[PDB]
Amino acid sequence: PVTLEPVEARYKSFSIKMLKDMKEGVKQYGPNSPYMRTLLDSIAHGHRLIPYDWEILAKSSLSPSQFLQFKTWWIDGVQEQVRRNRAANPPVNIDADQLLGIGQNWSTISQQALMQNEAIEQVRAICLRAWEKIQDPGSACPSFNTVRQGSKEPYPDFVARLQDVAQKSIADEKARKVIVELMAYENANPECQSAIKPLKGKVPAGSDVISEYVKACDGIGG
Amino acid sequence: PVTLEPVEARYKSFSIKMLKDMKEGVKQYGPNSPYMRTLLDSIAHGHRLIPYDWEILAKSSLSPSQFLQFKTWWIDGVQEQVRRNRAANPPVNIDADQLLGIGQNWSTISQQALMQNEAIEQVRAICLRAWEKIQDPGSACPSFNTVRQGSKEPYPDFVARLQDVAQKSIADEKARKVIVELMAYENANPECQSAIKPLKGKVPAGSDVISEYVKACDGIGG
Amino acid sequence: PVTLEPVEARYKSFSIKMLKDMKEGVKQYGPNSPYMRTLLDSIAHGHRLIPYDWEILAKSSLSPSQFLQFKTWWIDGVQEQVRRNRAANPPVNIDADQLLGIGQNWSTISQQALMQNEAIEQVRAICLRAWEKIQDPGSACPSFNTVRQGSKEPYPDFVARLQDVAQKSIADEKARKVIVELMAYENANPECQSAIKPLKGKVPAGSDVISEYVKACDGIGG
Amino acid sequence: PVTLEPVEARYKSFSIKMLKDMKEGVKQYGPNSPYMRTLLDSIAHGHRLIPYDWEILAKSSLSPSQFLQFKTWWIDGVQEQVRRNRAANPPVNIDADQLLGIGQNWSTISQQALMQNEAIEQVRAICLRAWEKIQDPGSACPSFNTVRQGSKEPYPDFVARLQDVAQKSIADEKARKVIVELMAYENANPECQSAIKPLKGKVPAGSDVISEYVKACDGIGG
Repeated sequence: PVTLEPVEARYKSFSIKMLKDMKEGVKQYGPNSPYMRTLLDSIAHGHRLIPYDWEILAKSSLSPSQFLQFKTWWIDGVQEQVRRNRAANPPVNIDADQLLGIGQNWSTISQQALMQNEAIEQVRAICLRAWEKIQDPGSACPSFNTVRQGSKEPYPDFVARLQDVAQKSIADEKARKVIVELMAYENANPECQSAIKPLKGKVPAGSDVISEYVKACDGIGG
Repeated sequence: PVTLEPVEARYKSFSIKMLKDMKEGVKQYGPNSPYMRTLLDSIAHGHRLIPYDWEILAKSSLSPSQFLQFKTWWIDGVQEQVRRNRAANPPVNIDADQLLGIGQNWSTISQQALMQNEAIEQVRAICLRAWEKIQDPGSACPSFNTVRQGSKEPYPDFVARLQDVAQKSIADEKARKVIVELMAYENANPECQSAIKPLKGKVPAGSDVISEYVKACDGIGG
Repeated sequence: PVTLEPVEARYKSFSIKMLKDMKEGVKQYGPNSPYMRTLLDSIAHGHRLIPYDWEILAKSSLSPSQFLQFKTWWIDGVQEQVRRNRAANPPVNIDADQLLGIGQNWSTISQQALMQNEAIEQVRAICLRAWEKIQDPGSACPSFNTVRQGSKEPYPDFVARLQDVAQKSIADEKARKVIVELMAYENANPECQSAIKPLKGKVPAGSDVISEYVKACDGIGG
Repeated sequence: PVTLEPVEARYKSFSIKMLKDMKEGVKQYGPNSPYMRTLLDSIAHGHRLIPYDWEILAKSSLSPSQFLQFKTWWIDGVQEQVRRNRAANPPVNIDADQLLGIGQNWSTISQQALMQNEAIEQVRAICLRAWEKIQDPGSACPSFNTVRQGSKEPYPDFVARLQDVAQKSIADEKARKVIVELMAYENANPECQSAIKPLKGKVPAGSDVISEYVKACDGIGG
């Protein structure tokens, strides 16, 4: 993080304790567990992070295979970023090397420290979305056709895998909501399909569609 | 239809020819063929139709089984109509019997003829949506899980079944668009899945996502 | 929690440490372990919790599947709450959105902070009962017929499963007590049934019925 | 079509009869039957067609799968059109949205009606070539290697499949003529190959190469 004064910026490492908490989490819970999403966001919003710090936090906390993915989507997400910065009126002078932290203009701590708040919030959204696609260690992201509720499997465990696949694959949240409610009924088992059909497209008041489908299958299982 | 003067309204049957054209179509093409959607809309927007006329056109033109479905969803769609008319400020005084054309206030030709333009446009949207769910004669509406591209089957024939299932099942058009683009890739065969993946989430300019996926699989088949 | 002054209310996050203790527990012991019932109650009674805080604590500490259940029974328990608030004389003006924390009147931190103590104690009893029905991760709640003492299984381990099933299923505690004492004798194995029958319906003094049945089978096992 | 006056342009729908004739044809004969090529050309050359009209005619007359192909090659053919308009001296100011009829400059009937004759003839050649690649409903376009004269099959039926495959695949007509005359001899059956060889590369006067090969095999068959 970059600390300030009151005009100068002083750069100080992360703590030995804080780097230890992040390692224990990703290692046990997972990188995209809801405990770590809350913990990561607590650091990103409560500190000023330059592109040099995002490398330090991620190399320590992640696996070697998981740092390859992170650096990939950080790259792939800056490319679609500049496509939107040049297509805007007025053009914004934020180029690829400033985001990624490479070249000679932006490849030191003293150089990156004097970054504007508007670029800081631009890298923060790319790096937080690059973390959302990091996979679990032996896994590969599955397709919607293969996420099917098996026999003798609880229902809320099935509709939580669906929301996982849709968070990596689909970028828009409003489009995410459309896909999950449909595949919840279609991909389910017969015993649940028995129970949902008298409720489809009808939610009484102050509730979601997903809560009403878990309530209906509540005892079915094995 | 209801013809007028210039203040009085005269009601005249459909023609012998026009009732013959509608019968030939539904019988050969289908009720929801794009030829009949255009032909039906040509009558509904170019004439004034009371609830008594929608019965005459549908009983003649459809099968006995298809008129049971039509009258069902016409009923089911008026119920969610009044739920929205009473929940509005100011309340609208359009009740169930005026839409369906029953009771004693609204069960004759002289009674229904003096309807306001605002109720006419309200029944038109319900009856045109009730026609959209009429099935093909030996068929039942399938689920999204079962619409899968078989081997030796062309690709645009597969993504046209998808848009059929999504027109009956899903009421919102913006939500329809989200479901089809996803299931197009997932439910496809391997040979197409080979071809689409280098194009997913990237469309160059002035095109749809669906046109770019049919172009890619263009020669695959059997 | 909502802290006060002496008339204003200041809202401050949970601690990084406290959110870590709750995660370790649910993850290892379980959400309804007696260690966590004591720990949760220590926070609920020793702080002021708005509906916004109950979301923060539960999303972090629970699984994605377990947060679907929690939000379901929180909804299902507010509906039977208003049924009792309107049926009372005088009517109480506590409606559904104030409990759940939705709408525009009650969907911010500054709005919810000015809640009365009587609504605070009403949401506390619903959210603490919604936590009591959260299942273990691969499990589904069983029926009383299936909770049967197997061969080579200790006796107090069997009558602890009974009290688990009766805590989720049955809402009244006085009715819970009637069901467990009966099914303890009926659902048991023969070797225990041998030992309990000379003691049924007779407890000497200052003891429970359950302690006298575990004492009797004390060495039986395998 | 766009009708005129003598400076203003009035836009009027197609007739109910004319839209009926096009539907009967494509449905029975096929979209690329020689009856429909003559009928379509009769409308395109004898009327003024804007991009809005080409959508109306094609959506009604074609299948849902066949309208996906049409819109694809209309798109793919405008892209190679602008590549030739910018590479020319002087550059022609005809851009992609004017041809396709999208954006806000060219997305209404009043906007498109004031188009110049030179753009009208440019869209006409792209849409007429997009219709030439529409496939038959269960079919996929085959490769030249697979078009082989079977046993017990007439000869002019075989060399008519060849001219079909070469019309979709190959864009240039002078190159089309070279491929068919060669593959006619090579891909044929032995009994015909017996008969053609004393005539190859020799045509007497005022005839084609193809007429002289059908004459030679005239009775062979089964």
